[PDB]
Amino acid sequence: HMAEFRVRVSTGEAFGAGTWDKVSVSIVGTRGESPPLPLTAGAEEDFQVTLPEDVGRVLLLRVHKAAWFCRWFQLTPPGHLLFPCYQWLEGAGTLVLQEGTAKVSWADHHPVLQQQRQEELQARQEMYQWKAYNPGWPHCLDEKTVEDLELNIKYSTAKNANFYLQAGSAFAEMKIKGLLDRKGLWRSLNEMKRIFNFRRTPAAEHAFEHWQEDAFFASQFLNGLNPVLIRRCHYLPKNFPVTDAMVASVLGPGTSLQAELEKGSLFLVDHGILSGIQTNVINGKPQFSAAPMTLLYQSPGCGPLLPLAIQLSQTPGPNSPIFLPTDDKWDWLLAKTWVRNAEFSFHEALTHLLHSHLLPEVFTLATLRQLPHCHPLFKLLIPHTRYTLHINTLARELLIVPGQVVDRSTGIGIEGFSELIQRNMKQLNYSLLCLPEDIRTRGVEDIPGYYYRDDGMQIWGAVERFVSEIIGIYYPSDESVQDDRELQAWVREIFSKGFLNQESSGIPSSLETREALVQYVTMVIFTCSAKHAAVSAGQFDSCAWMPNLPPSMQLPPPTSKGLATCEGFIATLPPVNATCDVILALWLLSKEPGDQRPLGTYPDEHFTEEAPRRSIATFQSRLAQISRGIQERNQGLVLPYTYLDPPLIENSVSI
Amino acid sequence: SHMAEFRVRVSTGEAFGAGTWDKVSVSIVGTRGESPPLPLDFTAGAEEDFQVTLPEDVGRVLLLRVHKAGPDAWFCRWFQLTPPRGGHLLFPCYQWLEGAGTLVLQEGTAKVSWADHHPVLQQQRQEELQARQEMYQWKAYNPGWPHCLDEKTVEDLELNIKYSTAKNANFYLQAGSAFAEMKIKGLLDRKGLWRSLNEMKRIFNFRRTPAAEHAFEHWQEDAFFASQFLNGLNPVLIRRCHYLPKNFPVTDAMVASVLGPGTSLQAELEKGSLFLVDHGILSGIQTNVINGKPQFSAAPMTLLYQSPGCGPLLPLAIQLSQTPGPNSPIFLPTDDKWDWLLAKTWVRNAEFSFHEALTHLLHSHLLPEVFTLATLRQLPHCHPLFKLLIPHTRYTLHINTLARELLIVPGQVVDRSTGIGIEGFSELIQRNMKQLNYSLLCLPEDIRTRGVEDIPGYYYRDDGMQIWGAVERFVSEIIGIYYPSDESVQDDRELQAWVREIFSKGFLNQESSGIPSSLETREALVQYVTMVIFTCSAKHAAVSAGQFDSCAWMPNLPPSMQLPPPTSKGLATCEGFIATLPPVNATCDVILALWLLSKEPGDQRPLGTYPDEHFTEEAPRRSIATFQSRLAQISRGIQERNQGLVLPYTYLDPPLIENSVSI
Ligand SMILES: Cc1ccc(CSc2ncn(-c3ccccc3)n2)cc1
Ligand SMILES: Cc1ccc(CSc2ncn(-c3ccccc3)n2)cc1
Ligand SMILES: [Mn+2]
Ligand SMILES: [Mn+2]
Repeated sequence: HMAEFRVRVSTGEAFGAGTWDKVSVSIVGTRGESPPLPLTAGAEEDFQVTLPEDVGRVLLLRVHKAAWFCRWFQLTPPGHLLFPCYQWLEGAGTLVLQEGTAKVSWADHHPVLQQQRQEELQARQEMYQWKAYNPGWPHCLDEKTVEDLELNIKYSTAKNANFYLQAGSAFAEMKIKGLLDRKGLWRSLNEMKRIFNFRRTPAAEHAFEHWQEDAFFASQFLNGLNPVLIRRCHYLPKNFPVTDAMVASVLGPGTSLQAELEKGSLFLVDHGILSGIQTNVINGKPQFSAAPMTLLYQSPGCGPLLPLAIQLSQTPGPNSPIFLPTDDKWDWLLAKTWVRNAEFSFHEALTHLLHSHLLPEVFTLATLRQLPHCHPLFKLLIPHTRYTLHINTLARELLIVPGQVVDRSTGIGIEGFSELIQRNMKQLNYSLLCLPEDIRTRGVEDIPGYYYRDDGMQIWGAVERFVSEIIGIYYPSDESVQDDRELQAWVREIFSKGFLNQESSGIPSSLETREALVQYVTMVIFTCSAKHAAVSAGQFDSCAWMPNLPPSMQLPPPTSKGLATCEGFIATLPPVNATCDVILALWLLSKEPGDQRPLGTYPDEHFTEEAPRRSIATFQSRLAQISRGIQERNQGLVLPYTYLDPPLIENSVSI
Repeated sequence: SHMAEFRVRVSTGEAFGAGTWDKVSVSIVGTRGESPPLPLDFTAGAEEDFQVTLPEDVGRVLLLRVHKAGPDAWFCRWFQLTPPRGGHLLFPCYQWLEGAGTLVLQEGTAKVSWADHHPVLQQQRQEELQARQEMYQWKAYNPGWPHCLDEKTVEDLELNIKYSTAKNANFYLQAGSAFAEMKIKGLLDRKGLWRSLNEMKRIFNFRRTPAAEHAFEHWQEDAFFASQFLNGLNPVLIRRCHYLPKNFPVTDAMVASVLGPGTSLQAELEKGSLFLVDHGILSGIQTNVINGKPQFSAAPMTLLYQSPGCGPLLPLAIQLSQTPGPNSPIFLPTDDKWDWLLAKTWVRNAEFSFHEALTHLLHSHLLPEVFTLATLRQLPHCHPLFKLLIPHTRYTLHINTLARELLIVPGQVVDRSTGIGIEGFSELIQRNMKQLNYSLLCLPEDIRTRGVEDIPGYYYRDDGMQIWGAVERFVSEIIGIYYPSDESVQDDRELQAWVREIFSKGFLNQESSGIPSSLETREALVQYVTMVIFTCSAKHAAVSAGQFDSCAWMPNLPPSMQLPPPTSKGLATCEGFIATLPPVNATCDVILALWLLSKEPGDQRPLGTYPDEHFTEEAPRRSIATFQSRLAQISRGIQERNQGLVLPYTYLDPPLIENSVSI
């Protein structure tokens, strides 16, 4: 009853993907199990093997080891069966692999495969465990050091070398110039240009030149570091008491303020969440924050969005002036940079960290814990989780720990960041995580020049259509979705570990329809790729000119108008060493250091079936069409929005 | 009316930023009074002549006043005043002119206080000396420690003693990359034991030298463990044994294996073939707590035997405690591999504490800083001793304030990653101050005191005595130029004051030190200045160059131990070897620090290289050129000797020895 197969093995092209250890392979069939059979990087050599007995239909492929990065196996019966791996093998350890054809739990009921799914999941759950990092926070990976991470989720040796090779020179450049050891104020606004001797960019250059333009201050809520906040005002908030006399200049004697509310041209940026937030100490001095509201007016006939009024405090009264554009330059300019400072604290804590990094990590951890290697959802999602656990543990290990940059140079400090995350978690909402629902809800479907909306809506449509073709392949009905016990346990873990079982969040705790499943997968894949890129790519473009994005403030918000001066303004801005401490951090975290794979590109061919590959080719094609329409729209913009060009978007959160 | 026409040539340092757009002018002061400040109506590296006439006749020039106008920093190197109908006057400077002030320069001709009795030149010294005293002051950093510069931050230092911009660039680029690479990896945050001895080879992925590799390949060898006491990082401890110490009892039976039946152990004491390495100063020292785990240290004693006919130096016995007894086993090369190995790693651990606090820190950083701070305060710019010593102090004050600011503060490598910790370092220095003596600072007496003059394979001694001889013959030539007699030395009040401050602020007026508080002979001054020079250059280099080479393999130089030394034989295991070893984050933090401390980060000027022309007269210049060629001859013998050595000794190669302690 002897049997023989041809074994093809493909090792990784990465540094040290090959070993010198011996490798055996067992073959599990429908009849029985085969005895262990003994067999550099980028190698694609074949092997010969003779089963002492035929095990019938091929069910599992076990690969014992005597690290080694395997890509895929290929066995040949007396026909071809691909066993995609794309994992690491360290020391002695066996790896069980099902065939590449994606399989839901109900798809194959033979007992050897069901028992294998659970075993792998029982292992992944002991391998990747949750921890309560902080009260009110999403749960995270329960590891302390990147030295505690497995090779499969660890940062690539090449990519790591890129990151610590750049941070060394970038830190070395700034410390040599004394900028990291000046604990006092900037000599002048003129001296803040020295930052451009460190790193330069046409976006940063544009930010410095148009810094004082109300149209540039008002367009950054649409196309800047944090464009999610802007929402249309149905009414003027009671907290913000603006009058016609305040805006008669910008609006002119033609229209009224209510008359603009009814047209839908009045908009609002509300940083109220920073109200009463705990502040940090920098160089022994107290650091302050505002809780600003800014009124914005959209000009008639596709004109510029213009600000109308700024109230730094969330409490109305005589000691919280409503600064206007018509006010003295230093009063109006000061009010604007208090908002820009409000944007910084809000963006880095919530928009970037809470939504872009913590939520993507919850998606990743639940994917490894609940979806086995052969599940279609795993193959679809796993490339959008790459490196996300490494970059987070790296963040809890290097960024928000006492004595680090958040503690050293932020006006909110680690305390403030945690409180904002705890506060913002309780208002989290499914709509704001679904781009089309978010922009319908905020009432910003109609405002012009909103390139983050235009591009996202484009990218959201492509992913949703890709996801649907994939869900349509493997899920024939709603009943098939409801019966996927692994899928349901995946959404539940996310709802509890990530969203803390909050009902007001509206995040589904279960998926009952294919449409709901498509929507849910799109949101995950989107926030792991396009969403992070749109809030991360322009960090240095926004802070390089420090007044554009101040990380801290050293004087309380002004209680009266007619008091700000050049000297007081500079006095209020952060110190030098803290200015550069953040700028250096934001520069390192604005681009992928190395080994970057663009949205839609899946070199790890987990999908081996013809139907999924056809869907990937179509997805990739559509993304190219979007990238060309963006390049066409940017041809005529003084400042082109490039944060959502698919080619410059990363598959997962790795930076 | 008398009109004076002078040709004024000025050289600007080519250091970046050394040029200035400030309007600089000069004023000449001579026997016939001072002149009106005359402006020169300057880029880095450029030399430029100027022509400006004095309103009156100034007589024979005495001083040159350099004036700068009103925030830039200009580095002047030298002025040159050429009067009409010939003549030359060279005013060496080599200082950063910062802000808006004036420098008072004397002619290059070196002057002892008694050399010129002119009243304006005498007043120039006192005013200069007074400014140096207000500028550089003393402070008691810690009881029992040497006094040091009273500056808190490196950002408070003056540019003249600050690190060179080019140097700051090289060092910070290297320190940035190194620290960033280890921090990003998570090596500085990984608490817990090493997985194995193989995982410790990961260090060589971070950095690697042929010396460090040799320490790994031969780590377990007895001949290599012993040879490190002669040619290693801490080569100043081994001494001859007149008798075996009573506290550490070794019997013929114990060592009969190595010595063989041909000779008794008392016969080897008479033959001078027995040596001892005593780490007793660690006994009862305070330990540190690393990652919440109590750390340990020993106070071992190593008995070493010198094989005849230029045979390898091999260890006879290691006692890990100063108190002998049942719980102080005397380990022998016949014990189990984990026992003998574990014993030797404790000695390696003892070697680390002793070297970094006493050898490298106290002896090669704190005393150099004393010598530096005394010549700044007591020897004026025109003094011959100033000219001779000033290059051997370059950057010492910056690096030492950097140390107290970045190295010995709580939450630094000594605090977090050292088994002894800050307290144990201060305790060691406080203890070692009492044993300090003149004989251990002068290499000839040192090697003779320890009786290590005849031991073979002792490259630190061979090269040291060569370098000491060249520095003394060179020091003797400069001293012979400017002091004609012994009363010349006694008459030099600035000199006697200089030596007086060192004995007080540096040795704490300890009579046991044997350090001169006065200098009566010019033979004694030659010996004193030679000692000062050597300590600043060759001493530090020898103990500094091989820091990473010795600690790359963590077992070879582990910085802390996590278990007490064993009280019994036969209880050692591979598993217990790793358990006792220091944690990973403690390991990589020390290796990162030693890597950055082992070499000069650019801006290197070797022993004998004096780019700044302080000595203008021909006589001192001929001694320098002679001293430089004698050094090159020494360097050539070392290359010839190293040609036939597997592990060459390179730490005392003059070309590789810095003029001053700057790393
Ligand atoms: C002032 C300031 C600076 C930084 C941030 C970071 S937000 C984020 N997300 C991931 N990060 C990371 C990954 C890897 C290593 C370090 C950090 N950082 C917010 C605010
Ligand atoms: C582990 C250890 C213990 C003690 C010593 C004393 S030597 C010294 N002197 C100045 N150092 C320095 C200054 C600034 C930044 C780094 C180092 N290091 C060295 C190494
Ligand atoms: Mn990011
Ligand atoms: Mn040193």
